[PDB]
Amino acid sequence: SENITQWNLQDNGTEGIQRAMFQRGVNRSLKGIWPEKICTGVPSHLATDTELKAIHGMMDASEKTNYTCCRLQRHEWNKHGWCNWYNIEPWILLMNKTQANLTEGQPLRECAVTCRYDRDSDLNVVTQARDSPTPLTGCKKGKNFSFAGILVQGPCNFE
Ligand SMILES: *[C@@H]1O[C@H](CO)[C@@H](O[C@@H]2O[C@H](CO)[C@@H](O[C@@H]3O[C@H](CO)[C@@H](O)[C@H](O[C@@H]4O[C@H](CO[C@@H]5O[C@H](CO)[C@@H](O)[C@H](O)[C@@H]5O)[C@@H](O)[C@H](O)[C@@H]4O)[C@@H]3O)[C@H](O)[C@H]2NC(C)=O)[C@H](O)[C@H]1NC(C)=O
Ligand SMILES: *[C@@H]1O[C@H](CO)[C@@H](O[C@@H]2O[C@H](CO)[C@@H](O)[C@H](O)[C@H]2NC(C)=O)[C@H](O)[C@H]1NC(C)=O
Ligand SMILES: *[C@@H]1O[C@H](CO)[C@@H](O)[C@H](O)[C@H]1NC(C)=O
Ligand SMILES: *[C@@H]1O[C@H](CO)[C@@H](O)[C@H](O)[C@H]1NC(C)=O
Repeated sequence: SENITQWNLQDNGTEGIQRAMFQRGVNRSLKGIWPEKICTGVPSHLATDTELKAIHGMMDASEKTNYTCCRLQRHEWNKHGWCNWYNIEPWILLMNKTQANLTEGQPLRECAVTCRYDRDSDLNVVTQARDSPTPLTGCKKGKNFSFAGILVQGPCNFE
């Protein structure tokens, strides 16, 4: 409940992962699961490409891996993983389930984080989202939201 889960949503309008997702027909790819403690210093365990590829469906945000694995996946382990989950297997298991739920198209609660306001469609196209509400960035006031196609009135989509 105390852990933020953020992910990316497709958009041909955004340079980087969002466009790569649009092109590959992926609607949502996990960014990370964030507890409150961040992980300064040398990791307990150094994550290997094989362990990171086990988070099936998660696309790397780095152009330099053609938006596949592992830069982003490795970064999340280094910045939020080791110091909080102590061992790689439980983390991988959790990252893979959240991504699986994302891939099923149904996240518990989708909630805008950052938009790219598309003037041509009078829509706040959502680039990143999370499981809980948060202050927005780049979302025009009173304009409708586009969550990987799905049209939603508010920033969040529940309660
Ligand atoms: C929200 O985010 C928090 C992080 O802040 C997160 O909490 C963490 O939860 C993980 C589990 O998901 C938990 O990790 C365990 O830590 C204990 C020690 O406290 C370990 O024992 C566990 O490892 C397990 O044990 C193996 C080794 O131990 C022995 O070996 C045998 C045989 O292998 C095992 O069967 C036995 O367990 C035995 O004891 C390890 O090698 C394995 O990796 C195995 O999994 C876990 O690593 C952390 O303690 C929590 N930390 C905090 C700070 O809360 C929480 O899940 C998040 N929740 C949500 C919903 O997102
Ligand atoms: C993935 O989705 C399923 C289905 O929405 C989640 O399962 C529910 O979890 C709640 C806990 O808040 C339980 O009360 C329900 O019993 C579960 N429902 C079903 C149908 O299993 C699951 O928690 C999600 N997993 C992750 C990792 O986010
Ligand atoms: C990047 O991935 C896509 C889809 O998997 C592919 O069409 C493209 O050729 C890849 N490779 C490079 C080097 O761009
Ligand atoms: C990862 O989840 C996928 C579904 O995306 C499933 O094929 C596999 O069982 C899961 N792997 C692990 C390590 O649990």
